[PDB]
Amino acid sequence: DSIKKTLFVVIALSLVCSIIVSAAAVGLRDKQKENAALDKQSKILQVAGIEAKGSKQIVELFNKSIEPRLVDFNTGDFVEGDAANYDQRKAAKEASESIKLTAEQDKAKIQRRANVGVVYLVKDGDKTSKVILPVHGNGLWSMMYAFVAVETDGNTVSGLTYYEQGETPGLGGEVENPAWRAQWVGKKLFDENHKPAIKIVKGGAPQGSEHGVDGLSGATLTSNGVQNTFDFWLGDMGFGPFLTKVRDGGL
Amino acid sequence: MEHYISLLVKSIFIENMALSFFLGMCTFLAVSKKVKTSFGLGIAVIVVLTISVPVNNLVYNLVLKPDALVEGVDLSFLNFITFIGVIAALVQILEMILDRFFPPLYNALGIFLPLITVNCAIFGGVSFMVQRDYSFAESVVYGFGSGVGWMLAIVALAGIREKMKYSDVPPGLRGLGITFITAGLMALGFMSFSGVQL
Amino acid sequence: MITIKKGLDLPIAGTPSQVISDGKAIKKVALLGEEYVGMRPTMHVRVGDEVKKAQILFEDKKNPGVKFTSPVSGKVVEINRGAKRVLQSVVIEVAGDDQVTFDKFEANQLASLNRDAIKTQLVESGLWTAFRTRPFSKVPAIDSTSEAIFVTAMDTNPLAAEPTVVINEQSEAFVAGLDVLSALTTGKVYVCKKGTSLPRSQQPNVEEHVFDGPHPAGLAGTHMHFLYPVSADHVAWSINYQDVIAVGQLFLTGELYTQRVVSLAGPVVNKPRLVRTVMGASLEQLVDSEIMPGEVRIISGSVLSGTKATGPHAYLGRYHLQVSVLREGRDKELFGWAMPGKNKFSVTRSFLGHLFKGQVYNMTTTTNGSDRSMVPIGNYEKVMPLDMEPTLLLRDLCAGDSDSAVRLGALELDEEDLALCTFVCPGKYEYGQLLRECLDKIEKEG
Amino acid sequence: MSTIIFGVVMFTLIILALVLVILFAKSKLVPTGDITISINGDPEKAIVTQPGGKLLTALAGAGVFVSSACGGGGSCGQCRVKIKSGGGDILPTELDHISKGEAREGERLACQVAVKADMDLELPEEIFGVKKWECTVISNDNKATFIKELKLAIPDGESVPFRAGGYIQIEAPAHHVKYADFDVPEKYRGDWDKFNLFRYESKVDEPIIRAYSMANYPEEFGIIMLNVRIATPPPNNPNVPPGQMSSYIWSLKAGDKCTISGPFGEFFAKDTDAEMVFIGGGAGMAPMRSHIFDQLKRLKSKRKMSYWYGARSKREMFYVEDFDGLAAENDNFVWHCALSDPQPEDNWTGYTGFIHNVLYENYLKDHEAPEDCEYYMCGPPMMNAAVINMLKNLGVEEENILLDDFGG
Amino acid sequence: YEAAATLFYTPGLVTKRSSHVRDSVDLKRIMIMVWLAVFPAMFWGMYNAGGQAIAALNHLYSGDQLAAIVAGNWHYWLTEMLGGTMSSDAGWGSKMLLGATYFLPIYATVFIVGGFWEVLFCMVRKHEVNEGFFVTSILFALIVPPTLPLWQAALGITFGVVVAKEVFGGTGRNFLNPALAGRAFLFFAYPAQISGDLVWTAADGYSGATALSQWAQGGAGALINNATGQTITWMDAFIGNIPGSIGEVSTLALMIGAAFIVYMGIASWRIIGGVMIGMILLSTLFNVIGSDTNAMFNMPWHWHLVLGGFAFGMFFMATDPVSASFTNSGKWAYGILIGVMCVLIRVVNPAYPEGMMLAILFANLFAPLFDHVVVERNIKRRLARYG
Amino acid sequence: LKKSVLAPVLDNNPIALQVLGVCSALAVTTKLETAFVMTLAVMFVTALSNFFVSLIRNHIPNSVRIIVQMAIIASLVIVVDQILKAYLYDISKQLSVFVGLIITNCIVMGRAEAFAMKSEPIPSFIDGIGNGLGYGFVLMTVGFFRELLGSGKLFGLEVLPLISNGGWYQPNGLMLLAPSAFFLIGFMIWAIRTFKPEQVEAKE
Ligand SMILES: Cc1cc2nc3c(=O)[nH]c(=O)nc-3n(C[C@H](O)[C@H](O)[C@H](O)COP(=O)(O)OP(=O)(O)OC[C@H]3O[C@@H](n4cnc5c(N)ncnc54)[C@H](O)[C@@H]3O)c2cc1C
Ligand SMILES: CCCCCCCC/C=C\CCCCCCCC(=O)OC[C@H](COP(=O)(O)OCCN)OC(=O)CCCCCCC/C=C\CCCCCCCC
Ligand SMILES: Cc1cc2nc3c(=O)[nH]c(=O)nc-3n(C[C@H](O)[C@H](O)[C@H](O)CO)c2cc1C
Ligand code: FES
Ligand code: FES
Ligand SMILES: [Ca+2]
Repeated sequence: DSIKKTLFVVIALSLVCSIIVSAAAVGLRDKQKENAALDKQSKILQVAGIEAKGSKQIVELFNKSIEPRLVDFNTGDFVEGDAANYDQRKAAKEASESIKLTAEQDKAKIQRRANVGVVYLVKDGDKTSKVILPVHGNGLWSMMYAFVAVETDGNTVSGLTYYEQGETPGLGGEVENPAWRAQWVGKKLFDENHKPAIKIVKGGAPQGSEHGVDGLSGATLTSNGVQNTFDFWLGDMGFGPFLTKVRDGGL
Repeated sequence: MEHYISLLVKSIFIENMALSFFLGMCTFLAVSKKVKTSFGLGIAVIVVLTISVPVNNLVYNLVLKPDALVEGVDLSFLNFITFIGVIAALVQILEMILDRFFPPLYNALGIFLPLITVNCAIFGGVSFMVQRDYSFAESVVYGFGSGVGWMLAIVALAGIREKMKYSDVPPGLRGLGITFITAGLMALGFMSFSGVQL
Repeated sequence: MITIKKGLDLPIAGTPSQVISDGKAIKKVALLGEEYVGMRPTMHVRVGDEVKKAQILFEDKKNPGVKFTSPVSGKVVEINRGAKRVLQSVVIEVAGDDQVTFDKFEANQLASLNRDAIKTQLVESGLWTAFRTRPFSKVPAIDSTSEAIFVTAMDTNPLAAEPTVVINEQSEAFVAGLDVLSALTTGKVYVCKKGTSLPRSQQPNVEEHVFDGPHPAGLAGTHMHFLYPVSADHVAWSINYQDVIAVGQLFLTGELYTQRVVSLAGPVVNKPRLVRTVMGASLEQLVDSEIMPGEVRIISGSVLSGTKATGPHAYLGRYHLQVSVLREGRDKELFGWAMPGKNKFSVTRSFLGHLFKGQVYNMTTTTNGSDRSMVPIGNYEKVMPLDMEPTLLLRDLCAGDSDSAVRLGALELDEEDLALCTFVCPGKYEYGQLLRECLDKIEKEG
Repeated sequence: MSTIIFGVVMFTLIILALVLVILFAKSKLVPTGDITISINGDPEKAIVTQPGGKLLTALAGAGVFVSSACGGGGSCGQCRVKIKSGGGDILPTELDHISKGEAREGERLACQVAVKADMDLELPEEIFGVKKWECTVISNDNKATFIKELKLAIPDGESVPFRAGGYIQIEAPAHHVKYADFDVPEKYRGDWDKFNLFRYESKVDEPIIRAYSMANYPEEFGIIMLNVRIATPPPNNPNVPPGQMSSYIWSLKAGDKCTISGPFGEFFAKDTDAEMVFIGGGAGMAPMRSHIFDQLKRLKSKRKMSYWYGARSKREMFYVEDFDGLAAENDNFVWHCALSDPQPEDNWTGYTGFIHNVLYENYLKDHEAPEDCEYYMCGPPMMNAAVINMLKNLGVEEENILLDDFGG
Repeated sequence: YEAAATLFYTPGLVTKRSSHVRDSVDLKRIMIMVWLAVFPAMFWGMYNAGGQAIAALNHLYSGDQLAAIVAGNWHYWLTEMLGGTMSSDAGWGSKMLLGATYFLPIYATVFIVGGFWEVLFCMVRKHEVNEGFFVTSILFALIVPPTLPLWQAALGITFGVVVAKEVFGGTGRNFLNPALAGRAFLFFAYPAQISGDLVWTAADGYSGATALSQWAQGGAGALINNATGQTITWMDAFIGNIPGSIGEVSTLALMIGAAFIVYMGIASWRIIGGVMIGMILLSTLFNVIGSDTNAMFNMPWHWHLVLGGFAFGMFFMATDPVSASFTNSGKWAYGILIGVMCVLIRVVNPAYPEGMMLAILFANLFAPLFDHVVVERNIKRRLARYG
Repeated sequence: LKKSVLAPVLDNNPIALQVLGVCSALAVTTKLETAFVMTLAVMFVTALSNFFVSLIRNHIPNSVRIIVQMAIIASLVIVVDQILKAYLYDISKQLSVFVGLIITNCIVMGRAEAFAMKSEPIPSFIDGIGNGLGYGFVLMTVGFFRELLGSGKLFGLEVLPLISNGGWYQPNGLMLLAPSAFFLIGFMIWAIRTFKPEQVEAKE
């Protein structure tokens, strides 16, 4: 019958293509995962202040100096777990691991906050010199993600880096400008009364201020985004309890 | 109810498939000569996409999703072949059903079904669906809205090209060049919904 | 009553005096061969041939059996041929008084005659060319029939004559022509007139429909669109009141009636009035010593739809009932386009001339501008009473889409139906020629 | 290796299920019965076909050969049929070649109709009477430097019934012919030797079908006379191959075998008492001779006729004897020949120049009414264009200009 | 000098065919009547630009700082040289000088570049250069901030003339608005010289928001003029004592100019009424349903009219005959869509303060479909033998 | 021969003459590296698909021909996707959806149907490489122009010093958006049909 030839052709073709596809796919999963992790590793290395070129140097210096850890937002305590492969965005998406935010608390317009978040500790020897808090917030066209490196004293910022911004490349995408990023080194997060104090000043910052950093020019709708991002992720439902525990002592 | 109105209006206006995502341009730029054939092709695309998105959602969530069948087994590398096969099979079977049982519907819009058996619009729709992780009802609404937006765009371009019978285009741009420039001006116009977040 | 509100009564100086006075002697007539739409003639005469009245001059190759006969007896003196030997006129010099006569009936019997006998006498005499079908404005085939025959007993053209003045003179002939049409008209006859009473036909086929409004409220195309819309399947014939008088006289007396009463008027005519003439008379002899000194244009018909009567075409057309003379304007003006026009006419309101009411203008033949593209500022809508989309149909005519124009209503129009649209165009387009091209394409492809 | 097995099995299963559902939907919801092609409503003759195929190929495999010349790609446009109810659509090439006047009555191209519905045809009675013939060659003698006369012999005491002005197609097997094998006399061999055409040759692999116009009026029985020209490579590219069927016919000699297939025609003399004007040139002498001899012998008409033949030189003038006989016996027929460039050996005392200009200057300029005549025209494309231009300039309607263009 | 033979003198031609008498109007009369209607807007725009600049300058600097600042900018020292003054007591003449120093270079650049491109195209296609470019040039030069770079104006007018109009066959043969397609080129390409707080008052070092950006942030109580420290009233935006694009600020002047071209039959009162209907309906709906966080949800219909470039575009740019709808009902639908989209982009779109160029560019795309619907409803009436 | 490779570059161009292949040309031309990688991937997939379809041209059933051809094409594109994800991870993240849309790319299927089913294995490879070159011509031209004018960079190398990194050039923000690709391709078509006037589409 004519069914025999068509069935034979289809079966043989599917067998060959299946062997080839499934052999090529399963064989490279480990390389794909390594590549996926390498980008975030390089970003955290760049924020921490370390210099590394190439996959080998990146992986070596990341295993040497940086130690990922999980922290509970509601209580500000470290929790045991596999902090290396934790995925905070899926943790926020899933309902059992996240909470819905009210309009009085959702200052950063994220609409969902996870219960456990990862923080990276920069270590020189046994002592921890910096903690790299991951923060994010909404802007005018997209959700902006950042890596802020807070020193051990709990206030002084040692750097900033936006690794996912998605805004106009010459108005509000200046959050990736090296000068704007370097404007952050030395600023203090909290005031004397342990309150959030970072201020995105519109029109220039008074030279010498510790809480003032220059706002973006021609983009006040994406400077409000950074201001609200820090207003939320420095508050009581963000890194507030953890930062209080760090400021007290015993990082 | 308010969650699906947002998806409908989004897929129709805020995220156009033709002018914003550039899906299916060859037929969009070739069959745009007459409003009648453009309307027929738009209806065909609406039907095919509305049928194709939810069936592929079912197949994905049942088989291809990580750990769906057996824990620790991820068969996500079959997404492309599975989607394209389901699309082609559904298109062919619908073409045959309409040609046999409903000759009027066939001579109306089933004449276009061979053109969209393998079209970037539907494949990109299914890919965006698996990227955005829609439920079944969200897949239905997204497919319908995307089809309606594609049809609106192609019918607008057909109306413009039929108004352009009074134009005097240079010989080098007569044909494809002026159509490209017209679609570009249409995208420049459709950029009105840029800042909206629906 | 059908009341038209979208139109334009063009104010032009020289409105004629509605009294009929005898006219100057005519010594040459002619049959203009280019005014008959889609005709290719077979000449039955030669230069130097003595003819009699209603003797055949040429036949149509495309319309088998239609005979074009001489208006008067005389001698064929010219056969003017243009570019590609296209016929322009057959000029006959009036002489003698011979004629070809036919069968005469009593006025009682005219409504009961047979359609075949009526058709036979009409085609033998040459009044079959008085009809014009719609669509395509051609002479009807001798083997075809029509349900709607429209008699145009009104005239809204500028400087036009008054139908009532002539019908009050030959009421018996008008009624006889109506009664003959009643037996030729298998469906019906429509006598489209104004509010003023006319002679009446006792037959129930003959109906009197009153139209009231500015131009084009007196056009057979408007009458057809409002009483019997035409298409490829439904065709209607149109004859005017003077040709109906002539048909009545023919069927009553047995001899052709070639007399005409036309309107000689214009901004450059000394004493505008109505004059008695003969079909196809010589216009350069008709306006001899009745024009102001200068350079003028003589036109057969109105200024909206006429024929420049110079040279071989300086003869009264078949379907024209007036002569319009107006000065020829070629002068250049410094910043004339930007003048506040107290003496300038427009359908827009960008001039001061619209503020003064009842003003008549000494218009000339100037195109007040140069040819440009169509920027539609809403002009063609103010002058189109019919139920069409004016600017879309005109833009499809300009583009050259004949199928789209037939869809949008080009099969209901004559070159006289777009005269106001040609008038009010800021791009100086001419839509009658484009309509004729579209209709030629439609007639050829089929 | 635990994922690879699931991958191969899942891929095979999905593809197999898709293929099987496709086949199952095709089996049930696609018809496979029979379709009847009623070629005419009156007779019982109807053809049963499967839905897969073409209307033209179906009619051919049945045996009713419609009139076509090229045999493919709609380049001919002669495979016309009238369908009352059949394949309900019209193709762009059909819009290109026919008008809406042919649509309403039901005419349609036989080449591009899809046979999936029950069809009702109305063919002209001419298509029924087209027999496939076998013939022997009587003579293949030259008449001009590039024109060669082929006289076939129709067997079994029958004559092809055809109107004057028709044609018959010719078939040929695959072959390979040498130009040196041509039989060319020494008088016409001049330009042959001078251009060195004998180096050419032609090779074909498949049966070929070309058409040629009969050169005798139907009363001349038993003989089929043709006039074929040698279609040498054009002077722009002398490197291309030569003509196939022209070389085949030039290869044919006495006693050989060749086939002709049915009388066709679309170029006939109109019925009227009007003056006739025959404008011929090149190989158009064949239909022109058919027409004139038909008129003067079979119908015995008294219409004022004329003939104007244009050649290059007196060497290319043929058929002078019978035309002198006709012009002498009848006072209706008068024929004039015009030489483009006569040689010194010609000793020519007559009309010289291009035939359109000669006709216009000598006849149509002083003519009373050139628009009342019937014009029959057939020759080279340059002559056709020039004469059509002259006639259209003289105010002549396309319904008087009757034209036959060799492979238009 | 061959152009002076065409522009100064009447052509001097006669008719040839069916209509032996023509109407006195032509394209030149129409285009110059539209070019003259925007002159009050242009002059008030120059005056307002000069006045706002002088006020913002005397607000920031004083004494020795004013001299050093006016010695820097050629606009300011050229005003001082020609005879005006930059002090706070400057009359209406010193302000129009300062506004002309900003408007005239932009207008000259736009005119020269667009004229070059149009002359090139009309020379290559063997046509005569037609009016209809004066309107595009003047509109593009008046819908742009007082502080555009001249190379940006050149690029924008190049894109507007060549790509939007001249590449389709000239005037009357395109489907898009050339002047608003050249501003959409500059808005999406170089969007910082045409947006924000530093481009609208031509004062060196002055940063201030306009009133469709101050309403969004705080409402009707946030309409404050920082230069003078005074509240912005409705009579200020209506008359036009507000910052913005050169000649869009004076709704009174725009009404005075547009009333003439509407009376004369050039502009479409159907399109204007459609725009007003659409904006009133949508603004009333937003005012009814209301919202707490959004402060544009409570802007009345008579505040939408006087702020932004609504009146400029409703009066002079929506009424473009070539890009509008050719049917009398399509015109109503076109205007309604323009107004609806303008109010929508104003209220629910957070990135763009207004929406009149982006609403007209949408309606330019969707007008042929309205004409199609109307003509198709008309054809069914003909097949039924009632038309 | 060599003409079989070099004719689809200008004489019969995919994007510029036979509309096939527009959806990726509009999208992936914002960056020259992505344009180059897409050109290479399209060449690879089209050539190998043509080769295999021509190998099995005779045994392909008619009712499931599309399924067989699309199975081969999808296998090729899936292998390409798994290779790119492992060795060029940054390019694939930007090429996210059009890597998969290589399957529905009209060039691959149109060449597998028009030329592969009716030709030999070796010439099909040549036709595929030629059509890939013709695709990459337009891809690389539009990518060059867009990346140069809109970012001042070529392949990521600073060619024009941007004004924010203390320079003289201010980039074009429209060369990163949707409209610019349509205009670039339309003007490429104009410039192509100017020098080759046999491609001009006759009136009406
Ligand atoms: C109704 C009708 C009647 C006809 N009557 C006659 C008649 O009486 N006499 C007559 O001679 N013809 C007649 N013809 C024309 C006939 O059909 C042929 O067209 C003609 O005879 C030439 O035949 P052929 O063998 O050369 O055909 P072909 O071999 O198909 O034609 C080849 C011709 O084309 C040229 N050519 C082919 N390929 C190329 C190439 N690649 N580059 C350049 N040139 C190339 C050759 O040089 C040669 O001239 C008639 C046609 C029709 C339709
Ligand atoms: C169509 C021709 C061209 C356009 C010509 C338009 C002429 C219109 C008539 C002249 C308008 C003169 C209006 C003078 C305003 C008087 C000032 C006044 O009394 O107050 C205005 C008062 C509101 O004041 P508040 O701001 O609320 O003050 C308190 C603050 N909360 O009401 C108004 O705003 C009046 C609106 C101004 C006139 C609007 C004119 C319409 C514009 C042209 C549209 C054409 C008509 C189409 C209308 C379509 C309607 C469906
Ligand atoms: C009432 C009227 C309004 C016009 N508005 C514009 C406009 O907004 N932008 C423009 O470029 N041209 C405008 N023009 C000029 C003309 O319409 C424009 O050049 C056409 O678009 C030519 O294609 C206008 C003309 C008139 C008569
Ligand atoms: S004959 Fe086969 S296609 Fe025309
Ligand atoms: S790429 Fe060819 S159709 Fe989408
Ligand atoms: Ca969507």
